[PDB]
Amino acid sequence: EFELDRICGYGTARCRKKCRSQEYRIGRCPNTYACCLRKWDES
Amino acid sequence: EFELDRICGYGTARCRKKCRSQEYRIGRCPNTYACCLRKWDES
Repeated sequence: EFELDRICGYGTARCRKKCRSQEYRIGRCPNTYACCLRKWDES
Repeated sequence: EFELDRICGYGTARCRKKCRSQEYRIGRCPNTYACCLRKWDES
């Protein structure tokens, strides 16, 4: 089983239900989810 | 751009670089990643 997850933010960010503690929200994905961009600090 | 992510743990868990704070590690995915199972508490 896989999941096809969208990479949002013009290929920089990931669509999530909820952003991780070391990510910033930078918008919404069309499916509803948050678009989440890593801080350098996340890794 | 998408990413095809593996659902591990016999369809219960997700492969991640690092498990989220309200997930438990329940193994490794073949690509190297942690297999991460949600607590009821994650959601």
